[PDB]
Amino acid sequence: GIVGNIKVLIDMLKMHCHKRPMDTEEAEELVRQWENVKAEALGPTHQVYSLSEVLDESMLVQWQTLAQTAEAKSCYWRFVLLHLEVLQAHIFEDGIAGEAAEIEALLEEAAELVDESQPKNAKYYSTYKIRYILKKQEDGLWKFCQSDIQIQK
Amino acid sequence: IVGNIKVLIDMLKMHCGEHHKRPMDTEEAEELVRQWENVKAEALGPTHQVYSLSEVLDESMLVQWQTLAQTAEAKSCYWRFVLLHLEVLQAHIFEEAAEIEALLEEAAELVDESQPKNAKYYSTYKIRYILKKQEDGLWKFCQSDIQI
Repeated sequence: GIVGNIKVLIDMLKMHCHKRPMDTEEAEELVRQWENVKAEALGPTHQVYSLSEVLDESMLVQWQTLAQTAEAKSCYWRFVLLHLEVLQAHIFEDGIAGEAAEIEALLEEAAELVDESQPKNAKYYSTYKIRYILKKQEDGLWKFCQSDIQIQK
Repeated sequence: IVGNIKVLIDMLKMHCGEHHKRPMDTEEAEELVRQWENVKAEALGPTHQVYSLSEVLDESMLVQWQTLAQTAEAKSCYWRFVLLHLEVLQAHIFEEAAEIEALLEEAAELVDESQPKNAKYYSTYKIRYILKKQEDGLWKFCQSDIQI
């Protein structure tokens, strides 16, 4: 049960180094903030801490591990989010205490794994449909807790 | 100006504006262009490795690219650059000088963190580079022109 596109990034690093509707603008800006934080954590500055600001539970653990692994191998990613479209966003009640959210989004992204010791870097370009589960935390803001890529082209 | 620097200048303003022929080896030309692409991505990136440009660039290319990178760092904005495709189409030497004609496809995101949404750039284009070999032996890119 590996979240997002973490398996693609691992393989690249190894080979080459109740229900309410949520406002679509708010879901869009949550996804954009996660994309920026993920670019910073895996980028040349290795902002590993920042993931705890937007991620929780499995998302945080797995992305944290991947970021630390990339920093350990002295390789980094350059990420470009070319297209984002939120297709659905909903909030629902989560058991006793908290609220949960689901965001279904279409993403187009390009990535370069930067290995300074080789002239050519590995690159990927991908269009994919992904579903995010978020949780409203003790304070006010949401955090991404799980993600599954459902479609890849 | 030299190749596609004006697109990046306009991007920085639109989104941070508030603030004796021989043939050359195709592998060597490809690796030169890849090294320049990486240096340009790091110089315009979040670490702003502006110095590194003088190691791969000279003359007009160096002056203009340095100005753009320093302006971007001054405005606390940066680019995330992905080189999606590089194809060297020709490479030639003239004795001390070289010309490399290449097709490049690249994507970039202009990041200004006082704003949630980043600016995007995507381009596939054909470019010609004029380089000069220095005393140290190594080539440096000195000028560039966009074709077609």
